[PDB]
Amino acid sequence: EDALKVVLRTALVHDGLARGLRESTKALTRGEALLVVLVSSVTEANIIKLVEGLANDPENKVPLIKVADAKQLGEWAGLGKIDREGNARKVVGASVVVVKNWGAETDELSMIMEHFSQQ
Amino acid sequence: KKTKAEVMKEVIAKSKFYKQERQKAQGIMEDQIDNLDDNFEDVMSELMMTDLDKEYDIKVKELQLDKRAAPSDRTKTEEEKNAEAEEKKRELEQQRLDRMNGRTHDALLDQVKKLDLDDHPKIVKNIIKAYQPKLAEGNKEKLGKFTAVLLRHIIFLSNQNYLKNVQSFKRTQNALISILKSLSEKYNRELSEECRDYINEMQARYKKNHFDALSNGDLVFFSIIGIL
Amino acid sequence: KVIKAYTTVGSILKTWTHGKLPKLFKVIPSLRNWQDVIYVTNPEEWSPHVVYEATKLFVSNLTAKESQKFINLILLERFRDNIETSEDHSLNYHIYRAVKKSLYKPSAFFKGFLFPLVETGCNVREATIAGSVLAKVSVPALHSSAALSYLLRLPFSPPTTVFIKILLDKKYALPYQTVDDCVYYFMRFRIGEDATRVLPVIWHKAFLTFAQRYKNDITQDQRDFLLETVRQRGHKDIGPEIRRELLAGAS
RNA sequence: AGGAUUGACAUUCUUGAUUUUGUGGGUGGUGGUGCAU
Repeated sequence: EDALKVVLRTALVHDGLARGLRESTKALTRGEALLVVLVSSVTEANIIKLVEGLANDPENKVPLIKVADAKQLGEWAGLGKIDREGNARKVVGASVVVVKNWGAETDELSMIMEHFSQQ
Repeated sequence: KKTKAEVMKEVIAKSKFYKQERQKAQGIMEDQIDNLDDNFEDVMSELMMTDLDKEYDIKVKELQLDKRAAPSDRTKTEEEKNAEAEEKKRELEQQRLDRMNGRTHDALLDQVKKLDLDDHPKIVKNIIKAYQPKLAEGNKEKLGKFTAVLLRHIIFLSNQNYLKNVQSFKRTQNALISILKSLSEKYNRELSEECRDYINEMQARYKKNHFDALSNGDLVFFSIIGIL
Repeated sequence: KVIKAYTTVGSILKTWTHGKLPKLFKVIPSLRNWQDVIYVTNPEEWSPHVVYEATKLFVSNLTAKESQKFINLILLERFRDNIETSEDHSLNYHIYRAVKKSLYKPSAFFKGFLFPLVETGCNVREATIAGSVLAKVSVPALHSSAALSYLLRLPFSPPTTVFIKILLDKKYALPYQTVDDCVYYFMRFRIGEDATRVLPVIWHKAFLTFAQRYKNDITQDQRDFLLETVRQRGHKDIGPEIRRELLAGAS
């Protein structure tokens, strides 16, 4: 979970958060989408034809061993006010996070490198 | 000469402003229609296709990571708090003299707290109140409903049997009327309808029976409305 | 080469009164040469109504890069030029409401206009004007906690301090980074600048309106060194109120 | 974001938590008048 926290901190450096369906499909048809954390089997196979199609297209695109939980992702992440910092708010926000611009900080990020090394 | 000079100066100057306004509007239509869909000809010629910021984002991340609160809206002195209490006292006194001159649906409260005898009602009803008003984002009819059924609950409890624990019933109903008055100091417009309905039905009760339709819960109904 | 009605745009928008907006200038967020052609407008010519609509559309199209594109070269400078023409130091009402509509997006406001206000030529009069127009309208809570952290780390100046004074009379609900911020503000103001700078009634009202009720997550050592703040920097406004807040302080 | 709010090409699209509604409550400083300007 520390890798998720440090990549959340990296996205908190970058802060261009386009966490939506239309911006995600725009990043899918352009060459920008490299780390998207998206839940697969939730709503009658909504997105899993094209995101997995362009995933199995010859690019890496998957630093995912297991998708993080949609109930707690965006509200352990950065979204909103102070927003129940000590009251443990776990309400559904965007629940899909993209990490932009080559997704790599300095030498302490070898764990994400060995994440997208394998399939 | 002064009146005509002022009227002529203001009329000619408003005419100047009218010329500037009408010329600006006509030129606005001309420039808008001349460069709105015609700059898609020059949208074919040329195209154009974090230190302290990251410190600020780090501090905003720490602020989202942990936060706390401050007490209540102000801080007041002893004599100033006494002055506000004295203003409330004199307000209530003169307003009273001007007046004198001129989760609970009638069984759900009992069906909820119907386990123990005397003490569980006070703590459980205070928790019901503090659990409705805390996350009450719209709960007003629920508020009115449990005030209504706590009225009805002290009514059908204060004359069932007090030949059990007299001291325990004494302290639990003193607690119930005191919490009742401290919360119904603010909520009369749900309480008064149920008081009037109890009046309206117990009149028919006394109409039917000569004496044996009067509870002794009517007495504490009189006393708690007289204290409210 | 642009279609060259930007001269006409400046020609009407210098002597605007009321009505409508140019449509190229409206859809100019979605045309890629907007800053390169606003240099061609060369907009030293200006009106209050068009300032209002322009900053509306710029906060609508405001990110970090767009903030450094428009607001950090000419816009705060036009704010500065108009307050240097306002001979009573009386800023105008439409320009006020333009700044309130500028304060909508918190996304790049920091490096946009909050940094270069203290940079060159900052007086306490314009500092209180900027603080009070902050105190009128909405502010981001956690981004303002971040702002309080970096502006207290930023060096000592009475404009920075009156920004902190007004944003502290904003009457927040204090978080932990902020209470650590105020205690290392006290480690800042020690003996230090106590021989190099003098802090009168203004800073006295700063910690007085702080210690009104800003006391809630304070350790007993922090109660000790606020009592030591009072003991060293005794003004007349220390006795009953700061003793009363020490008596009514908590963990 | 499995959709709040901002730019509308009039109904259909280029934003992204500043939200949102309740539950509360502070008044609102673009001020003058006596001081060493």
